Amino acid sequence: MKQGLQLRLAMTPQLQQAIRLLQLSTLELQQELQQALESNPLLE
Amino acid sequence: MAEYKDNLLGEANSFLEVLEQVSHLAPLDKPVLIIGERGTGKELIASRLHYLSSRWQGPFISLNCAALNENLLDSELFGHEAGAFTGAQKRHPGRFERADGGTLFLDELATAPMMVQEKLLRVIEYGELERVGGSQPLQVNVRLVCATNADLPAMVNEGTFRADLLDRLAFDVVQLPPLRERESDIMLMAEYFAIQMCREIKLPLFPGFTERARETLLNYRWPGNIRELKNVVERSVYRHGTSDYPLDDIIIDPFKRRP
Amino acid sequence: DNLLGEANSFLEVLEQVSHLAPLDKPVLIIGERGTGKELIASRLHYLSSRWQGPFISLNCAALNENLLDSELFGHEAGAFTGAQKRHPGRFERADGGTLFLDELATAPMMVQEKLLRVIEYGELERVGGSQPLQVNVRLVCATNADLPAMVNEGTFRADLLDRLAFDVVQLPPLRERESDIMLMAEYFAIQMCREIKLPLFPGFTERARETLLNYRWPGNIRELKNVVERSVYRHGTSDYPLDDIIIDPFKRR
Amino acid sequence: KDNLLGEANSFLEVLEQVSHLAPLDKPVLIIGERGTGKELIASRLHYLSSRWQGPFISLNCAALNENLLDSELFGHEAGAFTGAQKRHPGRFERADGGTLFLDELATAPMMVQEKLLRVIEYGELERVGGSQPLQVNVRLVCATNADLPAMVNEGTFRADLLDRLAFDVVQLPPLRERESDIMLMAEYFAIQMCREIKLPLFPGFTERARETLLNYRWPGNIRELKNVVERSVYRHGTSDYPLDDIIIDPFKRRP
Amino acid sequence: KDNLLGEANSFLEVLEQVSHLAPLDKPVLIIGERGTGKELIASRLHYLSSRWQGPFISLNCAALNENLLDSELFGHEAGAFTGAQKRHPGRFERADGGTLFLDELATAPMMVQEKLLRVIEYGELERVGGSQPLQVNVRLVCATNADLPAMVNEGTFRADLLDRLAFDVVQLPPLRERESDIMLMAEYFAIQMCREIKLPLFPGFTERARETLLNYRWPGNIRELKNVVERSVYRHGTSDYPLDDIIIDPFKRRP
Amino acid sequence: MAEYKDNLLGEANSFLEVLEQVSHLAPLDKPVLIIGERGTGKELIASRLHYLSSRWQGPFISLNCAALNENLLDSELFGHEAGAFTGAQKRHPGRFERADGGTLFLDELATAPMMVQEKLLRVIEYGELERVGGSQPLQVNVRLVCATNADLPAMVNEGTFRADLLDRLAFDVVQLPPLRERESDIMLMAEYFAIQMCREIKLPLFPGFTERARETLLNYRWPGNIRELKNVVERSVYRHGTSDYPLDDIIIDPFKRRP
Amino acid sequence: KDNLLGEANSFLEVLEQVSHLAPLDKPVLIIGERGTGKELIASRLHYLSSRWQGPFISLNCAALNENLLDSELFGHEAGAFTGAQKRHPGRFERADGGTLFLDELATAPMMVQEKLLRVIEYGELERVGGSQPLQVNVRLVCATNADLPAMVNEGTFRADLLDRLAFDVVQLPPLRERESDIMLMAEYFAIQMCREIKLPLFPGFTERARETLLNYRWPGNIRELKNVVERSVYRHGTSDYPLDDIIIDPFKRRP
Repeated sequence: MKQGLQLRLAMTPQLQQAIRLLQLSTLELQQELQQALESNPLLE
Repeated sequence: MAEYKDNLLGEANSFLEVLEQVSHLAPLDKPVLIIGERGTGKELIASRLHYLSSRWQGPFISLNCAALNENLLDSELFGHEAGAFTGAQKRHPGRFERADGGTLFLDELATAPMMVQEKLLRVIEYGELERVGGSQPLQVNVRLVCATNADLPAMVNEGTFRADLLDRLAFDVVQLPPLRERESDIMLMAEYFAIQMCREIKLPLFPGFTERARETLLNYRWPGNIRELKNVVERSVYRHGTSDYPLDDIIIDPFKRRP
Repeated sequence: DNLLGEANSFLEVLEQVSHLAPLDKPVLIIGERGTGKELIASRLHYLSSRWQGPFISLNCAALNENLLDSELFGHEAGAFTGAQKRHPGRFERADGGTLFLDELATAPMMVQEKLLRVIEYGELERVGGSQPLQVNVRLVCATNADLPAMVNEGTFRADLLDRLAFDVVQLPPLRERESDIMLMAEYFAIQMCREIKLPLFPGFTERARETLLNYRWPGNIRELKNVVERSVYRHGTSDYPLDDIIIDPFKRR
Repeated sequence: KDNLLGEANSFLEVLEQVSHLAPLDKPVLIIGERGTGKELIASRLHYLSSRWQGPFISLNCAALNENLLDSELFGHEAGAFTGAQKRHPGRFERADGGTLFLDELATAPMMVQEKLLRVIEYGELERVGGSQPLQVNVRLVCATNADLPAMVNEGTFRADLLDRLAFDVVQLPPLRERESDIMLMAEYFAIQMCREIKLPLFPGFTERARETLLNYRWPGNIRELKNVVERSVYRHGTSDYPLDDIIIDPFKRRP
Repeated sequence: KDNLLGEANSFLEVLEQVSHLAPLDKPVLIIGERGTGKELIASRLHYLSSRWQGPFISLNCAALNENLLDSELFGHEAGAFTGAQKRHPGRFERADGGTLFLDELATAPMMVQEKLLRVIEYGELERVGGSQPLQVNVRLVCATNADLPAMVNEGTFRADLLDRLAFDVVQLPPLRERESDIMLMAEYFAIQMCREIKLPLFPGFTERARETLLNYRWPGNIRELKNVVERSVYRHGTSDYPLDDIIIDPFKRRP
Repeated sequence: MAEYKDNLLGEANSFLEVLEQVSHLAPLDKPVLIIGERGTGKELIASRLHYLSSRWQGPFISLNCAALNENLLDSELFGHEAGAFTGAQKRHPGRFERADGGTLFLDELATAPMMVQEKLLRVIEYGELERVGGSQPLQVNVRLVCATNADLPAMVNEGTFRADLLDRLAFDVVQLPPLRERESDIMLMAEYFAIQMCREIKLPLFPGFTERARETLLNYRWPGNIRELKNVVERSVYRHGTSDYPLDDIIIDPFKRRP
Repeated sequence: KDNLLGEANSFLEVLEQVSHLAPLDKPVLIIGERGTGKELIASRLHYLSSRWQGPFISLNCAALNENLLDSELFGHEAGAFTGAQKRHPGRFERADGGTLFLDELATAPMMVQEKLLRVIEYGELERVGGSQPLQVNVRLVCATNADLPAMVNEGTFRADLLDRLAFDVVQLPPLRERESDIMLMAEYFAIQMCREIKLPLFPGFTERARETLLNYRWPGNIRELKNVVERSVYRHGTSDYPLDDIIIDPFKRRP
């Protein structure tokens, strides 16, 4: 319209931890995945 | 199927024939243009078209060209997808984008935005609309309905309306009879309005229509086919009448100032 | 309830006020420049069956932000927390009562169609609030500064008001009578002796009082009150009768 | 590749010119009668253009807001204004290689004419406070009912706007100008419309009214003929109605 | 209170009217020349009113662009503002119980006039997200140089709005019309200029200078008085010799 | 060092001498003012100057007064550091702030905003720039270059151009020749354009310019110096031709509608 | 203090009056010829004023934007609107005691005139929704090429806008006017142009062309003379060129 404009969510916990593991390393992520799969009963 | 009309606001002289022709063209979804008194027999025309519209579940989209201002009208017309348009956020479904397959009930506001008229000529050019900053166009389908309140050819010759805008649309033009021209259902519509007013105001009985009141109503030009007549009926009802006086000195004209 | 100098024409005006206050039929009243026809609305509301109902009178001129739809239901869903404390719409706030409309002469075009639609069919939808509207509260319109000629001049819609207005209320100017304007001036003088704590007026001489009545009183009762206030301040005492009449504040010496 | 063109001598020559210029990404001009649908030929050429597999997004010049013209030709970088996020490519940047048919080009203002002259150059797109402009090559297309030389003589359009045009200004002959296969094309359009509106056909048919309307102005060179045909079909409301008492005069009041 | 110039009998009556307006908390209009300190006199009268120690609002009429009453006037102390939400004091809300002089109130917008009409009549301006419209205890004042009687007749403002906003409008006589404070204000200006510019003394208005001051039309009035102070400062020369020609024109080119 | 111009769209008669004088003034970094036909001989001259521009790595940031809207123009001109003017965020590098030490390439847009001209008067006053809401002004350096198309004195007398704008500017005048006047490299430029068209369009050979084509081009007014000839040549090439006719019935003027 | 002032009777009187009013911080108008370098003389006098060691920030009157009038004349409190942080004092508030040299005031708008009239008030820096205004005292100076009396007669200049300057208007003589140090200023300009053009000196020298150009209007009283001298020096292309065949005519097509 005019030279004017306007400005326009929130989450936490699980997705935060999921994103945190992404910040890790390659072999560290491999070890973390191996450890996580040790308890997972529906993972291959 | 068949959708019942909300009101029996029809004229015996030629409105029945007009309705018959409209039903003949009702199954067709082509560019349809109506004409009649602004706000009186034109809104009724749109409602009747919606009732006689083919199929169901069609979102009856109605808008006024005087509203939506000027700068923000384009965002609602073409749609809004890019950022900083309508507060950004999600792609704002524009007025044309909001109605997909529904009736686009036009209003004869005769908006001076002939630029908006040219843009709407593209809104119905091949059945598509592109949102603001839209990466790719979108072929949107929706029924088109128009009504008129003035002489479209006079506006085109005088330039008040774009000639190409008129040429593209209005596969047919339908003019509603003037209130001064029909003069058929005057008594019937008066009685129906009186009954409705009595029901709404819980009047114990319809006071009745006097011949002098009938003579004055016939003398009234009634510029508004469905509104000014309805206004006069509401004025007489609010003024009311005694049990003995069915309509003696019934106040048809409300605009008059008191003594 | 409210001091009033109802005349023959105002008798029919009060009859219409009763017929539209009690019966929830929509009303359209016309006042003068300084008529203050709002007092008649308050009297009718008390006379209406919704005297204990909500009494919200809106001056339809302070439209802020995008208003329009948001005025009838503040959505404000673009940003911020999302929960809106204030959100009582126009119909909701005065539901079960009277809906007085003021300063609608200089109303916008967008508001007009929505208001016309929101009365008959309602169905007001917005993010912050949504309701079918048409609260069946008696609809009241006044402060008609724009004449019906001005309304025909595109300032107002013809059909929408025509359907909406089942009745009208006329108000002759204070130049017509000037007696109730004298009675209203006496009432304002009592109110001044009360709040403004006026000890006693200077009094009035016949020539000055007639000249004040001879004045066209364009501002009606508002002009009368302002003129009385100007005379009292100019006299500033209750010593001698005010043998002169202040035509207008604008002057020099 | 769907317009009901008459394929007459003029129509075939125009189609050949469009196909020849379809591979060229240079800007082209469209003259003639608007409301008749020269834009359909433009869309056909854009599909037949070299950037056939390219995002083609036309635009109406009159559609852009005056104070939002900058946001129309570009995108807010969000490094300014109250608006946030943004960083959205403009319609041209949204296409960025397709065909942008300039609609309402004659409706472009002097400010719009100057903005087009600025866009006569290639790419160099700088957003709101942009660090560097971005160059994006896209094929250009324009249409205008009014005479660009007439506007330039009036000075309404900028000179560079006329200089922005590079390819031939394809001029559309009016309804009376060609009038070679308009009967056949209109009959095909009427048949298609009848099939769409569940109308089988017109048993009355006939072309005496059609032959007479061949000597008719038809200001809407193509759209007006179809609209009048649809109006006649609907008003007659019958199939066994020959081309008798049928004229192009929907606004006309009967006696 | 504050030192002020103008000691005429008409000036005494104007001061009497100012003090009377001080007793009346109702809104009033002070008519006179801008550039005379009318707002300062309004503030002094307010100090002489009941609110001897009260706030004062400059309340310039043409001081806001694209800002609402709930933006600065009523303010946005309450939350839930569009977009960003934060507290914002309102001058009308803050200056309640103080002084609210209107600066150049004749230079106000039509929408501004419409909002001011409701603010003056109802007395409950309210705020965006403000649950309580409340009341402002300040007394509305105004001091401008334009004539609303002409503006109102011109439709520049609403007649009923002005009538509600104006009750005891009084006009201060011009100093040029007065032509009496000229000697007093001239001596005061000479003393003030000698103090400020650290001059030895007031040179003295010679017979030519005194006649020039007396015969000067003084179009600026107190603005012309300030111009006279400036011109005397420019032509101060030596305090030893009287200013022979006090009156001079800066636009005039010497020799 | 020496950077060859991408194109040398100049006139043999005197644009060679004009280029020589430009090279003579090339070392200086003062206000360099070019002039000539708008859209034709103007930004080609700008590119030639940028090739002859002193030093290297200079941001030849080009701005057109038509763009930047109206309200947003000032913020992008002076830059913006404080919030609420550039939406806070980073200190917005303004259009002037974008090129530090670079050429300020001007276009003869003739900004109707005298406020824009007044801002530009302070732009080159002492070599300084302060951001919007900036607590401290910043002295900046940059080169200046412009091209012209209208009589700046005529507008200044008409008040269309501010006297102060021309007083601060217009240190030296460099007017490009009109097309109807040079008439020298017309054959050379025509041959270059024809060769370029044949190369780009993969034409087997240049059809050649007939004497009738050359005579028509000489008679052609050609309001645009360097582009109108280019556009006409493009239109003639688009019209195309067999190998038999070198330039018979060549459609140089595409504005002419067909029969 | 770097300007090569002509030191003419006009120039010397101007410098002397500037020094005399240099200690005074009151508003003043530097009248005469703009383009001729009022800004440089303004900087020299600011270095020569009472507060020589002060932050002086000048700007163009019409540099800013209309919607950002508040954001330019003040600082964004950031309490409202999408603006964040901010709380940055304006350039006038950035000087905070310095000289607010008014330049290009002739292009100021009516809103700009209202803002200047607000500035006529003593300080009073109130932001958007700010708590209370702040009174900040800074030196004021004005320069323009047009007659503010002419604008006020046209009504363009507000009465307060005319009264904004608190001193008599000091006019700058034109080149056709002063014409006194024309030889000296010409020699200094020729030396500077030769030094910039890497030319040690002009062996031709002489002032016959300079004398002929002395009998010229030279509307850009200093700007035009300097531009023309530089242009002639560049055009000669040889040092051994006397003041013959040299004139001021950049626009004219050379024969």
